[PDB]
Amino acid sequence: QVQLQESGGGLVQPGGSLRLSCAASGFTFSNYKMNWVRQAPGKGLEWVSDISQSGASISYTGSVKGRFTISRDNAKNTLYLQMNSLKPEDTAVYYCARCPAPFTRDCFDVTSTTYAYRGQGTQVTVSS
Amino acid sequence: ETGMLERLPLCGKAFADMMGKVDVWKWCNLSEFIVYYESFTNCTEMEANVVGCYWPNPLAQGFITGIHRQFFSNCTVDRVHLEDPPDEVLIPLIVIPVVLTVAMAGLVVWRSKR
Amino acid sequence: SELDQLRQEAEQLKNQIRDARKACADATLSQITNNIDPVGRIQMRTRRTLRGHLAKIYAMHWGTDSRLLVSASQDGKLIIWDSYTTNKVHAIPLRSSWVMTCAYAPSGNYVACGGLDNICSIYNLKTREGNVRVSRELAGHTGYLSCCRFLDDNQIVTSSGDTTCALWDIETGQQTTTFTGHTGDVMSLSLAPDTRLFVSGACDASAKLWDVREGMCRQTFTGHESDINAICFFPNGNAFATGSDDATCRLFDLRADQELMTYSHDNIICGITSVSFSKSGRLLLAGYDDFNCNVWDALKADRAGVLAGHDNRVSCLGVTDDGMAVATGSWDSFLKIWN
Amino acid sequence: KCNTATCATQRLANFLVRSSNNLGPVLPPTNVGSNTY
Amino acid sequence: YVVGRKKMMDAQYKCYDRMQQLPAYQGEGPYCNRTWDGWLCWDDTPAGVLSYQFCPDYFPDFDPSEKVTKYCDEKGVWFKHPENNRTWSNYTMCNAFTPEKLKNAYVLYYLAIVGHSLSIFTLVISLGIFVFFRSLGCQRVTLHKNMFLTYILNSMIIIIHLVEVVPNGELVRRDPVSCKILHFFHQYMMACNYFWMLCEGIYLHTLIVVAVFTEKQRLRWYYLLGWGFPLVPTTIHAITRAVYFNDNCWLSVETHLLYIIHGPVMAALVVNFFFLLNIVRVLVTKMRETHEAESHMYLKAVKATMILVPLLGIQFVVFPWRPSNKMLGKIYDYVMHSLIHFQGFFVATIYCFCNNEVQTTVKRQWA
Amino acid sequence: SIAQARKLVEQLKMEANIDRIKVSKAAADLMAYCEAHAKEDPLLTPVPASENPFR
Amino acid sequence: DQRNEEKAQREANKKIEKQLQKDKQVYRATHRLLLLGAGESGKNTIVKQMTSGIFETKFQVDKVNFHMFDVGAQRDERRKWIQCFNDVTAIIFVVASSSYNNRLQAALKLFDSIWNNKWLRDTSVILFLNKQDLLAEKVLAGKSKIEDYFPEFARYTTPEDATPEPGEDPRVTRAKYFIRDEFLRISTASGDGRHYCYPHFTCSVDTENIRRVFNDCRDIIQRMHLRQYELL
Ligand SMILES: CCCCCCCCCCCCCCCCC[C@H](O)OC[C@@H](COP(=O)([O-])OCC[N+](C)(C)C)O[C@@H](O)CCCCCCCCCCCCCCC
Ligand SMILES: CC(C)CCC[C@@H](C)[C@H]1CC[C@H]2[C@@H]3CC=C4C[C@@H](OC(=O)CCC(=O)O)CC[C@]4(C)[C@H]3CC[C@]12C
Ligand SMILES: CC(C)CCC[C@@H](C)[C@H]1CC[C@H]2[C@@H]3CC=C4C[C@@H](OC(=O)CCC(=O)O)CC[C@]4(C)[C@H]3CC[C@]12C
Ligand SMILES: CCCCCCCCCCCCCCCC(=O)O
Ligand SMILES: CCCCCCCCCCCCCCCC(=O)O
Ligand SMILES: CCCCCCCCCCCCCCCC(=O)O
Ligand SMILES: CCCCCCCCCCCCCCCC(=O)O
Ligand SMILES: CCCCCCCCCCCCCCCC(=O)O
Ligand SMILES: CCCCCCCCCCCCCCCC(=O)O
Ligand SMILES: CCCCCCCCCCCCCCCC(=O)O
Ligand SMILES: CCCCCCCCCCCCCCCC(=O)O
Ligand SMILES: CCCCCCCCCCCCCCCC(=O)O
Ligand SMILES: CCCCCCCCCCCCCCCC(=O)O
Ligand SMILES: CCCCCCCCCCCCCCCC(=O)O
Ligand SMILES: *[C@@H]1O[C@H](CO)[C@@H](O)[C@H](O)[C@H]1NC(C)=O
Ligand SMILES: *[C@@H]1O[C@H](CO)[C@@H](O)[C@H](O)[C@H]1NC(C)=O
Ligand SMILES: *[C@@H]1O[C@H](CO)[C@@H](O)[C@H](O)[C@H]1NC(C)=O
Ligand SMILES: *[C@@H]1O[C@H](CO)[C@@H](O)[C@H](O)[C@H]1NC(C)=O
Repeated sequence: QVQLQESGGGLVQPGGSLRLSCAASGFTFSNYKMNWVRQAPGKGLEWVSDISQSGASISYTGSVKGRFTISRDNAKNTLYLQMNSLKPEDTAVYYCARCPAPFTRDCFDVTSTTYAYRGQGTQVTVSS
Repeated sequence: ETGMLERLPLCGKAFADMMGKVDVWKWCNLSEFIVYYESFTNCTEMEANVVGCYWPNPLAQGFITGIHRQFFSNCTVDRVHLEDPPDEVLIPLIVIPVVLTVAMAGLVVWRSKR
Repeated sequence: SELDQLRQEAEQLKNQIRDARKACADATLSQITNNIDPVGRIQMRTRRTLRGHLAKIYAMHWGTDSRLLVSASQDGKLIIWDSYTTNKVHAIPLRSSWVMTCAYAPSGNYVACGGLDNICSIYNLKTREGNVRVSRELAGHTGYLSCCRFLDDNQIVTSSGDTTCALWDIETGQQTTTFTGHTGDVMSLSLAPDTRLFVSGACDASAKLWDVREGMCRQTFTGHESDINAICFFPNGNAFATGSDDATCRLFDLRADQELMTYSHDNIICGITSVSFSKSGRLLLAGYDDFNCNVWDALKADRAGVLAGHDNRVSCLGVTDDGMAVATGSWDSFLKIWN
Repeated sequence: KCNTATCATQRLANFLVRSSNNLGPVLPPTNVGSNTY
Repeated sequence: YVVGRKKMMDAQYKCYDRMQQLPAYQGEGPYCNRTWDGWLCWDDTPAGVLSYQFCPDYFPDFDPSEKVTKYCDEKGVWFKHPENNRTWSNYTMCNAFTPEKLKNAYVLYYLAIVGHSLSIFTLVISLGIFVFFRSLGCQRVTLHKNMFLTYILNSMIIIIHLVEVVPNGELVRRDPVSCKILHFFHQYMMACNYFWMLCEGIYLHTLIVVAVFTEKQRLRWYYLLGWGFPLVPTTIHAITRAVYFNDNCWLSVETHLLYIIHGPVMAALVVNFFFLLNIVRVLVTKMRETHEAESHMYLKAVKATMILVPLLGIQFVVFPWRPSNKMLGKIYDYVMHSLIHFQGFFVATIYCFCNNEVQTTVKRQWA
Repeated sequence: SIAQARKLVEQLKMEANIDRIKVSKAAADLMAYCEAHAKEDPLLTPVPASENPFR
Repeated sequence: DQRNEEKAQREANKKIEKQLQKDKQVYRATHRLLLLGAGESGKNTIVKQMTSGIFETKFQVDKVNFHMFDVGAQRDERRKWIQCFNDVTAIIFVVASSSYNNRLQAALKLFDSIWNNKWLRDTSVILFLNKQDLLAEKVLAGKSKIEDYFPEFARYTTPEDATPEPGEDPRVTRAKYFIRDEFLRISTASGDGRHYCYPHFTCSVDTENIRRVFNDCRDIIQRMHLRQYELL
C-alpha cells in the first residue's frame, strides 16, 4: 500500500519560515523521484519542486527559487521542504507526490487531478 | 671492307634457291618466306663477322634492298591484325557507352519512384 | 472536521484489515513449497512466427480451440491466424488504428477490439455472406479501452482508462453494470474460469475482485508499488497474478485476501507488460519491457526459463487452453508461438 | 595503353604473362651494350 | 625465341619495304640516311637530332612504354659507341627498369590474391548475415546484398584469372576460346561491380538529397543498371576485340578498345563523386542547424566521407591517373592495388561488421 | 468532496467483513492443484514430437 | 480428402497477403503526427485552420500524406496512452507562450517528461510557441513582470543567433527567445542525437504552421536516413 502523509504546516507570518515533511511508506523510497505540488484556493495544482533519487539533481519552480529548499532522507523514507521567507501567495495545500515509475527520468501526471501516488496534503496559510 | 662485297653475294643465289620453291604468287605471301628470310639474313650477318665488319652496315644494307626490289617490289603485303580502329570509329565506340551510362543513371534518379 | 474524521475512520479500517490479514499469514508460500521438487530448465523454442502486421502489436488472444488466435496492431488491423499452418484466416481493417486490446469469443463467432477510440467494436466472423463486418459498437467509456473479454456471444466486460470497468449487453449495446472502484486507468482484466467473477489491475497500484452478477467490489489487493499493467487468474479461480511497472510479479490468493509471492530479480528493472499461467498453474509466464519473457516457478518464485526471441517490447502473451503452446506479441510486429 | 586506376589489375596481369616466365626464375637480361645493335 | 624473331623478321620486311617508297630528304643541311639497325626502322633524321621511338616487344624483359634513342651527328654519321666504334642504337632504357618492376609486380600479385581472398571471406559472411537475419532486411540492405554479390563474383573471377591464366604461359600460347570466355565474364563482373557502386550512390542520393518523403522505390531499375546495363559495354568491347585487336586471351592493355568498358566505368564513378559532395554538403548543413562545434563538424565530415569512399569507389576518381615518375608510380601502385583488391573487405567491415544495427541484432539473436 | 470519502468507508467495511482463510491452507490448495494437473501441462513436461502440433 | 481444405485455406492466405501489400503501401507513405497542445494553448484553433476518444485530420503538402491525431476526451493522466505514439514522425507540442501570469511552467514539465520518456526518446518534437501576438502585448504593457515566474530572466540577454522580426522592440525579442531557450535547455540536455526539437514562434492563424511541419518532418526523415548509414 503506497501511502504518503505530509506533516507540518499551519499559520505563518508573511516573511516567516516553515518545514514540511513527507512520511513515505509502501515502496522503495530510494528508487523514485519525489515532488512537491500545491493547490492554491481556486487554483489548479502546480508543481513546486522535485528531487532526483540520489538527491544530487534538484529543480524548483521560479516563484519559489531562492526561498524554498527541498531535500530527502532515503534512510528515513522522508521528503522535506524548507520554506523560508514565506509570502501571502504561498498559501496553499502542499502535496507530496511520488513519480509514477521507478528508475525513470520522466515524471508524468504528478499534478493531475486524480493522481494516485500523492498524499492528502498539508495546509499552509501565510497571512497576518 | 671489300671482302664483304665479294662474299655477301653468296647469299644472292641462296635466297634464289628457295625463291623457286614457292610460286610467283607466293612471293608476296608472308607465310611462304618466313623461314627463307631468316636464312638469307643469317649468312649476310655471319659473313660480315668472318672478315671483321658488323652486320648492320651501308653496303650490305644495299645488298638486302637490292634483293628486296627484285622479289618484293610487286606486292604490298600488309596485315597488322592487331591494330585499333581509326578515330572516326574508335571515338564513337567510347562516347556512346559513356552517354548511355549517364543517361541510364539519370533514368534511375527519375524513374525509381513509379 | 467531517471529511477529516472520515479520513480517520478509513485509517482505522485499513489497519483492521491489515490486522486481519496479518493474523492469517501463519506461513509463507515459499515455506510451504520449500520441499517440493523444482521444475528445472523450462527452455521453449519458437515453433511459429507470424509476420503479417506492419506496426507494433498491442494485444492478442487465443481462441478456445487452441488453434486460432487474433492479434491487434497499431497499423489498424485485426488478423486471425491459424497457428498450426501460419495461414491468415481474416484481416479485419479497423476504423481507428489506435487499438489497444482485442478479444476472441469462446464460441469463436466474434472478436472484439478497442483502444484510443473509447469504443469496443464487435466483429461477426461467421455471417452468412462470408466477409467480416462490424456487428456492434459500444460507446459508453469516457477513456481509452485497455482490455475486453467475452463472457459469451452476448456479454463482454471492458476495462477503460476512465478508471471504470463495464459489463455490456451486446444486442442492445448498453452497459448492464459499471464497476467504479479504481483511482487510475484500469489496464487489464481477467475473468474467472466460471465467469462469475473477474479481477482488474489499475494504475493505482491496486487490484480489485468484482462480482459480475452483483456489480460490487468484493476485495481489493495492494502490495505493488506502481501501475499494474497485467493480470491473470489462476487456473482454479482461487488466485491471480499481477504484473506492474515496479519490475515485479505478485501472486494473490482470493480466500487469503493477501499477497502470497513476489516474482522479481535484482537485474530486472523494467516493467511487466503481460502475465499468463500454464495449464497446471505451476509456471507463471511474464512479458517484460526488455524484449524478453521470463518463465517463473509460481510455487517456488524461481526463474526457470526465458523467451528471448523478440526484437522490441513484449506487449502481450497468452497460453492456449490446452496448454500446448504460448504465444507472444511484441512491438516488433511479430507473433511467436513457443512450445 | 589503359592508364586508369580501373585498369590496374589488368596492367598487372598483362605484365606478368609477358615479362615473367610463368612467375618463374630470373633470366639473363637482354644484352644491350656496345656489342649489340 | 621463335615469336621474338618472327616479329623481328616481320618488322625488318616492313622496314626495307619502307625505304624504297618514302620520298627523299627535303631539308637544307645534311642528314642521317635511313637504315635498319637490326631491331627497329629509323627514318631520315636531320643533322644533330636525337630520335625517339618506343621499345620493341621481341624480348620479355623489354618495356614497350620506354623510348629508344638514336643520335644523329652533325656531319650525318650515326652515333658510334666509343668502346668499339660501331653504329649503335641506344636500347638501354628498354630493360633497365624491368628487374625492379618485376620485383614489385610479384608483391602486387600476392597483394591481389590476399585482398580478394579476404574480401570473399568477409563478404560471404556479411551476405550470410543479411540473408539469415530477416529483421535487418530493408531496401538499403537489399541493394547491399547485390553489391556484396558483385564483389564476391568479381573477386572469384580475378583469383581464377590470376592462378590459372597468369602463371600458365602454355595456355596463353594456344589462345583457346576458353580464356577469352573467362575474360568476357571478368569484364562483365568488373563492370557490374562498378555499376553497383553507382547504384549505391544513386539510392543514397535519392534518400538524403532528393525524394526524402517517399522512401519506397522500385528496385527493378537498380537491378537493370547494376546487372543489366554492364552487358552493353562488354559485348561492344568483345565485338570490337574479336575484329580489330584479337590478341591471345585478350590480355593486352595497349589497345584503346579497353576504354569501351573503362570509359563508362569512369563516368559512373565521376557521378558517384558528385553524389558524395552533395551528400557531405547536406551533412555539414545538418550540423550547422544544430549549432555543432566547428571542430566537431570537421571530425564528422571526414568520418562520413571516409565511410562512403569504399562504397562509392571514390579512390578511383581521386587517384585516376598513374604518374610517370618512377618513385611516384611505385607508391601509387602499392596504394591503389591495396585500395582496389581490399575494397570488398572494407565495404563488408564498414557496412556489415561495424554497422550498429547489425551488431545489436547479431548479439541479441546469438545470446 | 465528502462523497468520495463517503464511499471509501462504506466499501472498506464491505471488504473488512469477510472470512479470510489462513495462508497455509491457501498455499496448500494452490500446491495441490499443481500436483494433480502436473501431467497434463505440456509446457511443464517435454512433449514428444509425435504429439506436438507445432512440430 | 481433407487435403483440399488446406488448399482452400492457403487460397484465402494469398488473398489476404495481396491485400496487406496494398495496405503496406498506404501505411508506409502516410506520416502520422501527434498533436499534443495544452489547454487554451491554441491547439484547438490550429486544427481549425485545417465524446470521441481521438480526432483525426488529413492534409497533403506537396502530395505527401499527413495524418495528424488530436487526443480528445481522455483523462489528464497520459503516462499510459501516450506510449501509443512512440513511432509517429513527430509530436507537435503547442504551448501558449503568453499563458504565464503558471501555465508555462506546466508546459515545460510536460515537455520534460515527453523528452525523457523511455518510449519517446526516438521521437522528435515540433514545438509551436503559440500566441506570439498576445505575448508581445504583455511585454509592452505594464507590470507583467516575466521575472516573477522566472527569476533567471533578469540576467538573460537576447542571443546573437536570434533573428528578430522587423519592427518589434527588443523587449519582446528578449521575452520570446527566453521562453524558447527554456525548452531548448531541456531538449539539449538529454538528446543523444536520436531526436531533436524544432521550435517555432507561431500564432493560431498562421498559415506557415502546415508548411513548418512539412519542413521539419523532411529534416526528421533526412536525419533518420543519415542515421541508417551511420553518417550523422
Ligand atoms: C578479419 C581477419 C583479418 C585477417 C585475416 C587474414 C590473415 C592473414 C593475411 C596475410 C596473409 C599473407 C599471405 C602471403 C603469402 C605469400 C606467399 C609468397 O610465396 O610470398 C612471396 C612474396 C614475394 O617475394 P617472392 O618470393 O620473391 O615472390 C615470388 C617469386 N616467384 C614468383 C619467382 C616465386 O610475397 C610476400 O612478400 C607477400 C607480399 C604481399 C603481402 C600480402 C599481405 C598484405 C596484407 C596483409 C593482411 C591485411 C589484412 C587487413 C588488415 C586491416
Ligand atoms: C559470372 C558468370 C559466370 C555468371 C554471372 C551470373 C549473374 C549475372 C546472375 C546469376 C544469378 C543472378 C541473380 C539471381 C537473382 C537475383 C534476385 C533478384 O531479386 C529478387 O528476385 C528479389 C530481391 C533481391 O533479393 O534482390 C535481383 C537480381 C538477382 C540478384 C540476379 C542478378 C544477376 C545474377 C547474379
Ligand atoms: C551471362 C550473363 C552476362 C547474363 C546476364 C543477364 C542479366 C542482365 C539478366 C538475366 C535475368 C535478368 C533479371 C530477370 C528478372 C528480374 C526481376 C525484376 O524484378 C522486379 O522488377 C521486382 C522488383 C521491383 O520492381 O522493384 C527486376 C529485373 C530482374 C532482376 C532482371 C535483371 C536483368 C537480369 C539479371
Ligand atoms: C574464400 C576462398 C578464398 C580462396 C583463395 C585461394 C587462394 C590460393 C592461392 C594459392 C597461392 C599459391 C602460391 C604458391 C607459391 C609457391 O609454391 O612457391
Ligand atoms: C565465377 C564463374 C566463372 C565462370 C567461368 C567459366 C569459364 C568456362 C571456360 C570453358 C568454356 C568452354 C570451353 C570448351 C568449349 C569451347 O571450345 O567453346
Ligand atoms: C558469352 C561469352 C562469349 C565469349 C566469346 C569469346 C570468343 C570471341 C571470339 C570468337 C572468334 C575467335 C576467332 C579467332 C580464333 C579463336 O580464338 O578461336
Ligand atoms: C550477347 C553476348 C554477345 C557476345 C559476343 C562475343 C563475340 C562473338 C563474336 C563476334 C565476332 C565479330 C562480329 C562479326 C564480324 C563479321 O561480320 O565478320
Ligand atoms: C561527367 C561525365 C564524365 C565522363 C568521363 C569520361 C572519360 C573518358 C576518358 C577517355 C579517354 C581516356 C584517355 C585517353 C588518352 C588518349 O587517347 O590520348
Ligand atoms: C583516398 C580517398 C580520398 C577522398 C577525398 C574526398 C574529399 C572530399 C571533400 C569534400 C568537401 C566538401 C565541402 C563542403 C563545404 C560546404 O558545405 O559548403
Ligand atoms: C576525371 C577522371 C578521368 C580522367 C583522369 C585524368 C586523365 C588526364 C589525362 C591528361 C593527358 C591526356 C592525353 C594523354 C596522352 C598520352 O600520354 O597517351
Ligand atoms: C572528378 C574530380 C577528380 C578530382 C581529382 C583529380 C586528380 C587529377 C590528377 C591529374 C594528374 C595526375 C598525375 C599526373 C602525373 C604525370 O603523368 O605527369
Ligand atoms: C588512402 C591514402 C593513403 C596515402 C598513403 C601515402 C603514402 C606515401 C608513401 C609514404 C612513404 C614513402 C615516401 C617516399 C617519398 C619519396 O621518396 O618521394
Ligand atoms: C588502408 C590501406 C592503406 C595502404 C597504404 C599503403 C602505403 C604504401 C606507400 C608506399 C610505400 C613505398 C615504400 C618505398 C619507398 C621508397 O623506396 O622511397
Ligand atoms: C590492409 C590493406 C593494405 C595493405 C597494404 C600492404 C602494403 C605492403 C607494402 C610492402 C612494401 C615492401 C615490399 C618488399 C618486397 C620484397 O622485397 O620482397
Ligand atoms: C644461323 O646460322 C647458325 C650457324 O649456321 C645457326 O646456328 C643458327 O640457328 C642460324 N639462325 C637462323 C635464324 O637460321
Ligand atoms: C643515304 O642516301 C643518300 C641519298 O642518295 C646518299 O647520298 C648517302 O650516301 C646515303 N648514306 C649512306 C651512309 O650510304
Ligand atoms: C671512332 O671513329 C671516329 C671516326 O670519326 C674517330 O674520330 C674516333 O677516334 C674513333 N674512336 C675509337 C675509340 O676508335
Ligand atoms: C642511353 O640513354 C640513356 C638515357 O637517355 C643515357 O643515360 C645513356 O648515357 C645513353 N647511352 C649512351 C652510350 O650515351
